[PDB]
Amino acid sequence: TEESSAVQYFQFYGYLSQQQNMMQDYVRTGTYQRAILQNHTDFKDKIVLDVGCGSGILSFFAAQAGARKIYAVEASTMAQHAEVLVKSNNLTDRIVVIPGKVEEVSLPEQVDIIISEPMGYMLFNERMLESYLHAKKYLKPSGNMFPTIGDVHLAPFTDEQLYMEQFTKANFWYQPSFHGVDLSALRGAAVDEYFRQPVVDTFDIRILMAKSVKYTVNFLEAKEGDLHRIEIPFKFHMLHSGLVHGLAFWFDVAFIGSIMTVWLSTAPTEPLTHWYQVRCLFQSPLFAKAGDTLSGTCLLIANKRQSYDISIVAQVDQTGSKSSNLLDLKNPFFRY
Amino acid sequence: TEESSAVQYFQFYGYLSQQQNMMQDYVRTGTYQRAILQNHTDFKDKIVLDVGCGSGILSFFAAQAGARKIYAVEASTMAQHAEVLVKSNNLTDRIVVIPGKVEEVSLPEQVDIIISEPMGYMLFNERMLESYLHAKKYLKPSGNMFPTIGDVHLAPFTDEQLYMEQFTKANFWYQPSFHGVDLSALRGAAVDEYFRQPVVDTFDIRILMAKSVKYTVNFLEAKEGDLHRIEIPFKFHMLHSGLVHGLAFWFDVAFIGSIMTVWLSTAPTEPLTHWYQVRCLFQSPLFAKAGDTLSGTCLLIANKRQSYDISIVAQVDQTGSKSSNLLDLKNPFFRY
Amino acid sequence: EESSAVQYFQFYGYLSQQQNMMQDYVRTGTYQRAILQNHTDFKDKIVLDVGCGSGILSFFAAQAGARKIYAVEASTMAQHAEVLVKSNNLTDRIVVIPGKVEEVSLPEQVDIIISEPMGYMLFNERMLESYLHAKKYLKPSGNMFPTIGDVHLAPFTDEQLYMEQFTKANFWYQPSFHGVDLSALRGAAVDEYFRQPVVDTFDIRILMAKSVKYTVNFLEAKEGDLHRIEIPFKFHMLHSGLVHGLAFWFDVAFIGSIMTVWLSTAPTEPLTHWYQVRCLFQSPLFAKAGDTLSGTCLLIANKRQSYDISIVAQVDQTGSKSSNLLDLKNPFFRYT
Amino acid sequence: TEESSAVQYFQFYGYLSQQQNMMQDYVRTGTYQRAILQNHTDFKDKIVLDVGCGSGILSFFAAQAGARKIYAVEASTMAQHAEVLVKSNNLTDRIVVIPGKVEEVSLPEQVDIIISEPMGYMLFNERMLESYLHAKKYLKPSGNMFPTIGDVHLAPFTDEQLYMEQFTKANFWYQPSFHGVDLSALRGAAVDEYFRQPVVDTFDIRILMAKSVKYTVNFLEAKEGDLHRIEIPFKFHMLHSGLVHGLAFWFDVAFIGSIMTVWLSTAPTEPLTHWYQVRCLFQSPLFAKAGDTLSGTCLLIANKRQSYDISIVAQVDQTGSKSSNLLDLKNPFFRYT
Ligand SMILES: Nc1ncnc2c1ncn2[C@@H]1O[C@H](CSCCNCc2cccc(Br)c2)[C@@H](O)[C@H]1O
Ligand SMILES: Nc1ncnc2c1ncn2[C@@H]1O[C@H](CSCCNCc2cccc(Br)c2)[C@@H](O)[C@H]1O
Ligand SMILES: Nc1ncnc2c1ncn2[C@@H]1O[C@H](CSCCNCc2cccc(Br)c2)[C@@H](O)[C@H]1O
Ligand SMILES: Nc1ncnc2c1ncn2[C@@H]1O[C@H](CSCCNCc2cccc(Br)c2)[C@@H](O)[C@H]1O
Repeated sequence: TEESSAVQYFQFYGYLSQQQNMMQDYVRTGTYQRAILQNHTDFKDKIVLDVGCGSGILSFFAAQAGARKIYAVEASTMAQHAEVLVKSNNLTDRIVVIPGKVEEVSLPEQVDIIISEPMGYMLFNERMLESYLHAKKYLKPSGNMFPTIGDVHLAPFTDEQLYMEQFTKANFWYQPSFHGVDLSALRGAAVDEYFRQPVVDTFDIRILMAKSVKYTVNFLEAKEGDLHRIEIPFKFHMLHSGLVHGLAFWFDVAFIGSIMTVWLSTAPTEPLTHWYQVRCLFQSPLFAKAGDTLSGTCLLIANKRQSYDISIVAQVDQTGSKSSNLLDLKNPFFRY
Repeated sequence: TEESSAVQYFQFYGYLSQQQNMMQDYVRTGTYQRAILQNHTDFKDKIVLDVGCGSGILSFFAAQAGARKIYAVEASTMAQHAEVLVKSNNLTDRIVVIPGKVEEVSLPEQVDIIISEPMGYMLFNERMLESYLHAKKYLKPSGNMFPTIGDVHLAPFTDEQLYMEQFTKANFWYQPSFHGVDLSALRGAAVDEYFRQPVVDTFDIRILMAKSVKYTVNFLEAKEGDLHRIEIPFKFHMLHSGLVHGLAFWFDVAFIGSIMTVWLSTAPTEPLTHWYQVRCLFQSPLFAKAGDTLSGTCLLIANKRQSYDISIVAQVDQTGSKSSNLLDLKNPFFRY
Repeated sequence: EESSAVQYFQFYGYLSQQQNMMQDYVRTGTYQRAILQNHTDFKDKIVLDVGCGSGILSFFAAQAGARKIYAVEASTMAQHAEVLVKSNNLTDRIVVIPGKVEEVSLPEQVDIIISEPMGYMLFNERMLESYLHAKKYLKPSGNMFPTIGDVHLAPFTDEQLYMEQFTKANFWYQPSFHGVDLSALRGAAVDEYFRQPVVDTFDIRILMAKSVKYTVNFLEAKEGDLHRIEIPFKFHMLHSGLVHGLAFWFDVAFIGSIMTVWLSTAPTEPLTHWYQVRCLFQSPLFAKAGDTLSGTCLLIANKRQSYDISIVAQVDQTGSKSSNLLDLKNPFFRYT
Repeated sequence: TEESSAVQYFQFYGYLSQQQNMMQDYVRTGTYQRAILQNHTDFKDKIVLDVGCGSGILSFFAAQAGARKIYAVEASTMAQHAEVLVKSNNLTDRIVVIPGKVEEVSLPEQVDIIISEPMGYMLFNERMLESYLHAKKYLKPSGNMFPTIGDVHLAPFTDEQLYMEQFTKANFWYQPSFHGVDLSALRGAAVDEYFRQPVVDTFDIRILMAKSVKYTVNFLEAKEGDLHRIEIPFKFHMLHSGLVHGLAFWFDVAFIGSIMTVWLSTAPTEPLTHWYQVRCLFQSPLFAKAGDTLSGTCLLIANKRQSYDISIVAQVDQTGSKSSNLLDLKNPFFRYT
């Protein structure tokens, strides 16, 4: 099941329209260019590896900041288009497009710095951070990585409207006489399938019932295998009383340069990006009072479809009110 | 039990506050006075039986119309108060209060006309109509009854907000860990109990999806036993497409006098009364298209709680989509 | 009495009532805290749950480690309780016994009795008597949860609440209501309104003196002690003004081996569905700050599972007195 | 690429949400129920094969019409759910759910009638009509197919905004300094990529410039291989003057029973369905006068991705002006907005 979804993934990224959609996100493109250009000393006369370069934009940023040689690896057919852009911008002596997967190609040389845009939904979808970490085999002993660190933020939320939307969709299968047919036997199954879907969109920050818990991956130290099973303990101190309908996820990445640390944030308090935010709904919400603690674990298991199985166990400590939920990030509901 | 329900019923009607609340309904009181006074020749020098007179207001209307003798039968303690008002209004020679049930008291004389206010929610609640029909044992052959007829109007409606309200209430019992306790096994029962509740309130007529079907009871012709089982067939021609969440009920009564026929209407196209309107919800709504026929039966079976067990079977004939519902008219949801 | 008892148990047969009581977080949360934080009183013990309803308290006792819990319920709700015991897989530890605690058979004396027997003013519905009756199954070292109950009384000033009674009763003070002179009933209407205890909450500023506390020790009290409750009071007025009546609230204490947990319905505490109760004087009494208001509140158990309330109060320094009779079975729910 | 394509396809159809989305389409479900119930004589005490039954709704309709035995074949995981419903509606004696592809499973008995919903975009997308026709090896000689026939309708359209959209979108690349990068060299490629996408949406019928040309497939007569290469000649009698930007496509299917013929239509003159309509743009527009003829061919080549490559050649006969396009139906642009 891994090979087929990998084929579909790279076919999806072979399209210029996807490159345009991602490049038109000005937060992404502008933050990356700021991180690279304001840290020009991390690129001046340096060797760069651009992992999953796509159309090559990050490599062009590296060249703008003064890089001597940039190896831009790309496994999709977009590599060819990148080469076209390298020629038409007269950067053939500085940007070397290397077609293929970063786990299989040969570089002639170790690099001073690795740059990439490997973030997916919840920072981890598409599992490309594993390729980003794998590329560290080419990194000189004290080399740098752009982005350097990644923070996933989790926070309980209340949203009755979203819960009722999904619950009603599931309740379609509560009908006992749909065109004279009893569907009710499948209702449970339907509910399960509907609540396994993470909800990808934005929201007002006032739905957040507690301060976010932060889980940090240091890309300078993380190993690829570390991303196969990600265990995130959490303990929220509730600031508002009400129903917890689930957990909201967003992420920031930090480019820790020798001049400046530049943050790319997809937080709901920041301008919207094409990453949006992700929300895992409980099949049944948990009541809590302000001052209570909501504690548990979010376990992300990498699956062979370049996504994650999400398991959220969360309990209100004061009453012992527990919730266990399973989700699949490969079937997200693009609500917006 | 029947005895205990009757005890509670008459204790409820012993309170002056209930008399005030019913009498402050200007549609009820004003329409009754209009029907009696504009048909004064049906009362001039006549013999009147007031069934369940309460404080006696209808007996006073009959006296204003010139009734020679009015027997005002009341089983609650309110009978005493009626006598006070008879004495303080100097009508001791024309209004005779008779305490007790009309089924058990003895009147000295056959009456020219019976007047009563026997209508409950859906016109049938409290089963007082039976007592009303029973009073015909005292009616002269040329006698009349005010009200003379009663029309029950049914009409399919769409109200997603009401359905969502009741469903959300029932969803409390879907919790797997309410204070660590699994309630979900009762959810079905919960849903049933919530959708057995008739919803007593008013609504905009724009929620009605077909012209009303009318079921008429002729109080002059009807016998008491007829009200033990009431079958109301219906075949609506759907005027709008969408979800039928249930059936709405209201009623009219006609005082068919000699001079004039006067109508008392509780329809949603009419000024609101304390009867409001009554809606019966379906646990699963029925999708219908304009031009379809929604056919079925409403069955009222008299129970020992001075009320009716209601069965409503409806189906969209084009698709065979069917809905069977039970409603306990002894547990209404007053939505205001 | 039977006609009221059957209606009482029919009322308590509905899942909506159980849900409304369970959703009161003060009630359910305080019971769970008291049982769990006194787990040494429950670990491996025999427990009797008097009037278990849906069984929630029995589940709390099982969570604390009870070896066997007998949960007795007289309404049809007992059936649902059984469903919850099977679905939570506690049949070997929780035995649901349908019927009244005075009539069912327990196979074993219990280590501790738990119950939620509190009504309005702590005594309404008379279930405390059943609670005390259950002591026939208590071992000589047995404990009661709740262990004690304090009823608090305090004089209040509310000119507008007093005004409302006459504004409502003055409906009857009309010489031509549709041509009928209603005035002769005005006095009765007034009396009827003043005989209603007023169930709602209020600002603690309306209290004119520190409360007087009357305590029932459930470990020592006998059933017949609750048939006639005499509460003398001598308030030392902290403010000058008119006293329109007495305000009532209550607390109960669970006195466990580890700690004592209080459940309070005081107006200084968060609102519960018990609210607070206010009994007006027919005529207010003027008191200066520093005067003493002395008198007696006599609660007499009646045949409708409630109490007749006789209140006699006087300002000692002036001799002004007021005497008032109320029926707690017909309270006026004023909260909106 | 059949392996990845088909595993993705069946995983897509394993979801109850997709089944519900198809069932809630009242045109689809209602028309199928009408065609089966109003032709009860074709099902009463009959043997029925349901091809790709999904949750089994069509098998339940056939049961409503009195079918003696119904084999419901489903290749996705939805078969499990189908089985559940068969048990929960007390029809295990009459409906047998067979999990697996209709080309690979073994039906013990020859059937009197085959029912299915194999239609995709342009009636041919997802290539399930091939499985529907392959199922005829289980059909009795006098048997029937529900649906019986299928008409694909082509019609020239004018949509200036739609045509200009492609160049507006591709012109993102026609920038000499996008964050300091000259993207211009890719603009042309972008254009090509946009023009290879059939546009799935609806439109007002007034953009249609001529009566549709209809290509009929008769499922009772057609062979599976007939759908590997579909050549649709067209000559349109232009009813309006203007610039033709491409061809619009929709389809109907007809259930031809003993009692009645029932039509399920996805035409733009009919209420919208989840099939919408499909529009393929020419590379360059062609001016045509009303009374001119627009002639050419739409050649559908079945490809390995359970879809079709669409080759379209058109010319205004009275002027000789011509245009063409080659589109990939596996990657349509969902424009419904
Ligand atoms: N092993 C590999 N070797 C070489 N290249 C590889 C490898 N894996 C992947 N790639 C290439 O990197 C690129 C994907 S990462 C972009 C991640 N942002 C997604 C995104 C989601 C939501 C909003 C926004 Br806004 C952006 C593609 O070009 C892909 O083909
Ligand atoms: N067998 C009997 N013999 C003698 N009297 C009897 C007997 N049964 C009953 N009554 C008396 O008739 C009266 C009840 S009918 C009023 C029905 N409208 C209700 C109502 C509902 C919603 C809105 C509005 Br506005 C009014 C009471 O006084 C009652 O004590
Ligand atoms: N002799 C008996 N034997 C067995 N069970 C019995 C017996 N008497 C009663 N019960 C059961 O106990 C339960 C009633 S107590 C709830 C008292 N809170 C009321 C209340 C009022 C205001 C606010 C809030 Br908040 C709660 C019912 O389930 C009832 O059926
Ligand atoms: N060889 C096979 N053997 C057995 N079953 C098979 C086989 N191939 C597929 N199937 C099953 O047939 C079903 C097809 S979906 C109905 C096709 N309309 C789509 C559609 C598109 C736009 C709008 C709307 Br409205 C509906 C799926 O369940 C699929 O799993």
